[PDB]
Formats: sequence, C-alpha cells, structure tokens
Amino acid sequence: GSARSEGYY
Amino acid sequence: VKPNYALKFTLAGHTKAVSSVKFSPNGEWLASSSADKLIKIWGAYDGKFEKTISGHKLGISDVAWSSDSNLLVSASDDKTLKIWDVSSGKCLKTLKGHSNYVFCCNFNPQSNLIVSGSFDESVRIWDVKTGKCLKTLPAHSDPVSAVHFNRDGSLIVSSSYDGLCRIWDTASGQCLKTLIDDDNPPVSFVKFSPNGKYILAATLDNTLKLWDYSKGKCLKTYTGHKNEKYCIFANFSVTGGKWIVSGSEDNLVYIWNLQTKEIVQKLQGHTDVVISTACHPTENIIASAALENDKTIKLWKSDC
Repeated sequence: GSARSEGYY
Repeated sequence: VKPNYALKFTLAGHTKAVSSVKFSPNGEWLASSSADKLIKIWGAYDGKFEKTISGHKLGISDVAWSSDSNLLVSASDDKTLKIWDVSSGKCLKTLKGHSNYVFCCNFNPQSNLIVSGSFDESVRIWDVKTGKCLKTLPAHSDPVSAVHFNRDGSLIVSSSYDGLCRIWDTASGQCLKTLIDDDNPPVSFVKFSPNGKYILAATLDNTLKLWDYSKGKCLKTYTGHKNEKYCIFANFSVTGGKWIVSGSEDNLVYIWNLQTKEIVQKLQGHTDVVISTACHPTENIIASAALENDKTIKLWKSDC
C-alpha cells in the first residue's frame, strides 16, 4: 500500500 | 451549459492502487504514481504507455512535474522524496528528513524548490539543485494531506487531518493565515485557484469549499459526492467551461459548475474509489485514477 491508498482512521 | 466528457482510453499497468495522476505542463504526458512503488509515464492523447520509473522501497502517495516537464518529484511511504529525470528515468536526488510517510509534494513555478507534507505533521521546503532541506515547518498537529504553491511561489497552502488549512510565506516560513470552519473536520485536500486568489479545500465530511483565504470567507460549497475516508485530489477545470472536478468514494468522477455549485456531470466507469483526477493544461481532457479493486487510469474528453 501507500499512505494515500490506505485512507483515514 | 454542461460538459460531455466521454471515455477515450483505459490505462492498465499498475499492479496495486493508483495514488496520483498529473499531466505534464507541456501537455504531452501523464505521470502516475502507485502503491506498487512505480511511477509510469503515458502519452496524454493516445493513452500509450511510455516508461516505468523505479527506485522507491515502498508505495508512492504522490508525484508532481517541474514547470519545464523535465523533472518529477515523488512522495513515498519509505519516508523520502525522489527527484527524477523524466527522459532517462534516473533518480537525481533522494530527499531525506521526514520521519514518517511522505504524503504530498509539489514544485514551485520557478521549480528551484519542492514542498512536501508528511505523516510526521511537518511541511518541508527543499532545494531542487542540492536536495537539501531548507526549512522544516511545524505546520500541523496531525498528518499533512496536501501542499501547494501559488502562481508566483510566494505562498504555500497546506492542509491536515487536524482540521486546518494554513497559508505560509515561502521565504520566511511564517504562517500568514489559518482557516478554520464549523467543527474542524479533517482537511483531505487543498490547492490554490489558477489566479492564486482562492483555495479549494476538501474535508472528510463529503464537502469541497472554495475560500477567499485573505478575507477568510467561504464563497462556494460543492457536495453530492462521497468523501469521508480518502485524500482525494480536486481540480479547477479552465480549458472550456469553468468546472470543479473531483473523484469520489462512490467510484465516480464528479463535475460541478464553479459558479452555480450544481453537479453538471458524473463520470461512470471506475470500480473503486477515484482517488485522483487531473485536468489537461490545454485540452478539455480529464485523467482519473482508482484504488486497489480497479488499479486503472481513465482518460476522458469533452467538447466543452
């Protein structure tokens, strides 16, 4: 993954 | 008046989620970054694959072009940024200093500087020639989601999950303005308008807002799309009609009339969250890219 493709939690 | 964006090409090649698509300033190319750790270059008009650029140890969240279309900068989970010579595909510099994932990046118009935002909550300003970090701004209190220079490079706008939009003086590193609104939902994206008078900001409450940042007033709101989880790129489309373009978590590209705030078109085709959209510098062309269950880039063309 990448930070952008992982999303917000 | 409404556009008639129609699908022209589907660009397949990435093996994991696409994270960002950007058109080269000279309009000949589209660069894409991905969780697959690769940068790919495609022909903007024929959708033809040009080359793969590699070197990052982990996934890439963003890519950006220099003003002359000769360089790219990429932001990665490996905590670095890399400057690439587009013609050779070679890594010219590795920008080291962030202590967590590098999320967003951009060159200034002059292209002597790079601005970056990271999960380490800082904004860094780098010298393109040397790769040295010129300034580290303790910008936000949560991950930095977007960074953008204005038209003359005198200002930087940054956004964060902390719920704030900040305007910075490039030369001094000082904060000129902090934009707060409602209950400070996470700010997932920000960018200056082409004239640098306004900022377009996306929040994780399914809303895009056009701000007159100097007056600190919200002039327009764009809603109807789905955006509660991802940092989705939004754009100003200026080649034909004046539109606001964004991706959405419902797998659609949304197009609003900038003035009326009405949805003018929804582009169907993607099978996952449309994380990134980009508007061609001279033609009425949109590039859109989607997450893991899709992994493709789509090129759309309109008469207006």
